[PDB]
Order: sequence, then C-alpha cells, then structure tokens
Amino acid sequence: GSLTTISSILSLKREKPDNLAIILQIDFTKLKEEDSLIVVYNSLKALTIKFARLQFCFVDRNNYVLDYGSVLHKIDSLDSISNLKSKSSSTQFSPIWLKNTLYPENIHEHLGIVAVSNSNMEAKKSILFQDYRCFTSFGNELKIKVGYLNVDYSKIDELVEASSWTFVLETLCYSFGLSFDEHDD
Repeated sequence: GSLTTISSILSLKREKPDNLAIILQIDFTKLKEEDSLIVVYNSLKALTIKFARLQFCFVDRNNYVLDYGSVLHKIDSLDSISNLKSKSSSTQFSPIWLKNTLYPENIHEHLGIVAVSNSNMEAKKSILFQDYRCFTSFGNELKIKVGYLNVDYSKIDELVEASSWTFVLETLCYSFGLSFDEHDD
C-alpha cells in the first residue's frame, strides 16, 4: 500500500543512486482514464532534471519489449507514451536482456532499478517475477505492483503494492524533490 510504497522509495533514495533505470509494464486495458499515461510521461520528464542519463524500458502485458533506452533520447512528447499501445514486438523482456542491451560493456555506477507493473500476476509474463540478478555490480531494486492483489505472492521477495500509477510515480518524483510544474530552479 501507500505506506510501504513510500518507505520502499525512501529506501532507494537513501542509497543515493547515480542513475535510475525505470522499467514499466503496462496493460493498457486496465487504464480507466487518461491520467495514468500522462503521469508516466510527466514523471519520466521530471526525473531527468536529476538524472540526465535516466534509462527506461516499456514492456507490454505479455512481456514484450516496446521501447527502451535514454529518456532524454526517446521520450519526446506524450505521444511517445500513448503510441506504445500499438507497438509490435517479438522481443521478450528479461533483466539480463536489459543489462546486456543498456550496458554491453557492464555497469560502472550505482544504478537504482525501479520495476513497476499493473499487469496480471502470471509468473511468465509479469516483470515482477523476474530475476534482477545481473544488476549486481561490486562496485536498490524496487518491485511495485499497481492494483491491489487478493492473492499472496512470495516467488517474489519484497513485492510492494500500490493503488495507482499516479501514487507510485508522484511518490517517486516528489521523494527526489521534483514536480511537474515545469519551473526552472
């Protein structure tokens, strides 16, 4: 719920990551209004104020990668988000796939991983069941389910549940002292 979402995010913030990778799995049919996609856009933009090298990956409800890479590079407008509803893909997502794709020469900073999904809790399709294993770098790994569950899952360790995309993403951005007002300071 709200309490654990907040404390989980505060834990990540505490670790002072040099950068974040945001992995968002969206079942578009569960979206009852336009606010969730808009908050996804606004949040990704806001986070780049702090993290210029912000990375992202969008995944569909069947675990296909829709787009990924640098937020500054690909997240041009709201359309960049809304267009993914119609994006075809034959590439299955996995954390190792993502690490190999984003970091072919390995990771060299403290990277915070934020995985958020609103799709059905099916082990083979939900990004929340996957092993974020490879983001070990010696040389901050958060898994959040949007939409409360009446089923107990634990092959997932510290799964976190939240009421909406808005709550999760507002909590994430605000914990870093960001907002969507587009004021420069």
